[PDB]
Amino acid sequence: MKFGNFLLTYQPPELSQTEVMKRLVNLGKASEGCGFDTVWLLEHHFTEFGLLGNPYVAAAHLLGATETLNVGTAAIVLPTAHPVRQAEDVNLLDQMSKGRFRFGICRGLYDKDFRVFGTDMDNSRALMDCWYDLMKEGFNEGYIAADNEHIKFPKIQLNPSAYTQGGAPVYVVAESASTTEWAAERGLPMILSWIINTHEKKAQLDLYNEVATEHGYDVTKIDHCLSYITSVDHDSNRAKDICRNFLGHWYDSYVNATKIFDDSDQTKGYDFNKGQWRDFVLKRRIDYSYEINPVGTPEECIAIIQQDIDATGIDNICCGFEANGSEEEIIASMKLFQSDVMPYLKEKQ
Amino acid sequence: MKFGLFFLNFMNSKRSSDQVIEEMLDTAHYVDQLKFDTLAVYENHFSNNGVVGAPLTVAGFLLGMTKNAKVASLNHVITTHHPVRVAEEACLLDQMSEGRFAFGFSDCEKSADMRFFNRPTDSQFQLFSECHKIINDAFTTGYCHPNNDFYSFPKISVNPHAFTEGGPAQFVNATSKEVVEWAAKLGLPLVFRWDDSNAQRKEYAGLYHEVAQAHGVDVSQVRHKLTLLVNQNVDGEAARAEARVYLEEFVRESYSNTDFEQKMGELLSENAIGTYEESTQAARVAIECCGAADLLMSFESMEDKAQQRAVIDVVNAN
Ligand SMILES: Cc1cc2nc3c(=O)[nH]c(=O)nc-3n(C[C@H](O)[C@H](O)[C@H](O)COP(=O)(O)O)c2cc1C
Repeated sequence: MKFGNFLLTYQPPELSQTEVMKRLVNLGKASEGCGFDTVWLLEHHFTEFGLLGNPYVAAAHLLGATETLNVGTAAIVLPTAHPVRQAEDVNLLDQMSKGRFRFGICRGLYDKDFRVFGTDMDNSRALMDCWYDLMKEGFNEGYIAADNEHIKFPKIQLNPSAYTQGGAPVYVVAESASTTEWAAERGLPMILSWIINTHEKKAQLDLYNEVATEHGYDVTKIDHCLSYITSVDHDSNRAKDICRNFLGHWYDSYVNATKIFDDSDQTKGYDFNKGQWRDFVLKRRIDYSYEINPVGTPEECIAIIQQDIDATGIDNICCGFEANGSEEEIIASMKLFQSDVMPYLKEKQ
Repeated sequence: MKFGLFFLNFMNSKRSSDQVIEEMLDTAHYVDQLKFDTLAVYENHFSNNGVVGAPLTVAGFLLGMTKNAKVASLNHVITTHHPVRVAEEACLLDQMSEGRFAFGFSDCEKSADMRFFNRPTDSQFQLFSECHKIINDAFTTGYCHPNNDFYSFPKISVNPHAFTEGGPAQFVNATSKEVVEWAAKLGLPLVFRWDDSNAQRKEYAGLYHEVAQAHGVDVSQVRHKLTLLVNQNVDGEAARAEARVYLEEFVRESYSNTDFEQKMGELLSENAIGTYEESTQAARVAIECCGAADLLMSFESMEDKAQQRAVIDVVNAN
């Protein structure tokens, strides 16, 4: 059983940006001591929903300060940055950490990113798809060239080479059937949402496995992750209150981030990304989600997670603890998860 | 004078990119308890002459593994890059290290890189200025809001806000008279480059001082930097032969339009290369020409690691 720690770098209104940044640093360093193998970093721009916009650079820092700890992105917003620059960053992380970087990717949730960085959210799926091929071509061959509909550039030598054969291991944040299939066609592990239930998780997996098997992948050796909002407390109802209050704030912060440019001048500057635009546009609250998350007593946490393991065969459990209050109360929540939940989870029979 | 190290991270057929990155990390670890004050990282793309294209990412790693040295980008190329990414990253580094990052930046030196990243060469200098303007607005206020021909998007908080009031300390690569003048008017420190001639670096130093005077900018407390290569061997002819081989592809890549032998000869006599005596004398001359208050040195052309450390120690000691 592997354990991950999710770090959101969420800014509650009573904390300063400096204090939130110190907590990222500290919580990353505390993680190994609490029995976590991996720290996963979320990307977000411009708003308090999350203050870390560059997980490659924050991963560099934590990997630099550590030896055996793995650090991953959950997730890089793939489309909003140049695929060759990102390949350089991944290889560098891969080289410097000697193989401890985990490369989680998504299409991106917020238009504001596409707006500022100058690319098209309506095209996010095709960009994620194309950027992935170019990166993996660089990881595999040591060179990348593009002559397509989305982007074109001459062949270049990609520096440095990949430490890990085929590049650092890729994970896909996926929660549509189409992103599931995309990941499956590639044999790539998914990081599953903490807002869906066991039945939904199992159905997403069954879908994945169908396509993955057709390609010849061993579906039993793929490092899929269950992700979780987590609040372990001997007082069950206090854990639920803490998480219910947090999920309300974070959801409001998600909403605010979707509306940030709501009444603004839509004028774009120079188009450095010409092939990336499409002519046309494309054609839910989480207040009760603590019920389907390990929020409650250790025993209750054990049962929710074992139920997910038993339905999916996943043995990589990634938990977010930042709903839990001060740095001290987050660490204490991690420590109680470590002592009273970790040792009692078992792999699917 | 403060003294530091920089990393070019050149590779070749027997010295893989894997190997040189490992070398740099070991070197960072070695010098961190010494009196060198800065570790600086060179940016290069698509060739053997530098395997680091993302000096801010490398900076994060170095900062995570070290405790004493400041860590700098040497020449982060802003002209080809999104300035929101740059500002975000440099502020993140500022914040994660609590103020141990210094932001060295550069205009683009290869037009091939401009084309690669679709930045028009006809307007390279105004693009550079606008990129720096956005980065500096973000460093100084936490916000930016461009409305120009290069970048136009709504007002944004650039997160995280800098840990250091005013943002991380900045310096700019002395790459053209136009850039040198721009910097002088802003009161920004320069880095002079190891691969420029002494005459060139002197010309830039003088231009700077004069533009500053003409404009009423107090530059009396501006600390310029110089970079130099160091290769010291009691066999001085061996030091020159080793640096020759190390430098050859570079001179062919970056000075293709200039005479090979004359330029090689100049790099070898003007850099801190040769016997200890020859080496330190070239350093004195190089500093006198440009007026740099801080010296950054690369020792990487010395292939024998134990020899390299011995020269780092001797240099540290005086
Ligand atoms: C663990 C996890 C991490 C996520 N990280 C990010 C992120 O860093 N940036 C972002 O814009 N969205 C993030 N999201 C949302 C995804 O971008 C996306 O909306 C969705 O969950 C799955 O993508 P799909 O629509 O391709 O299926 C995250 C979701 C989860 C469950």
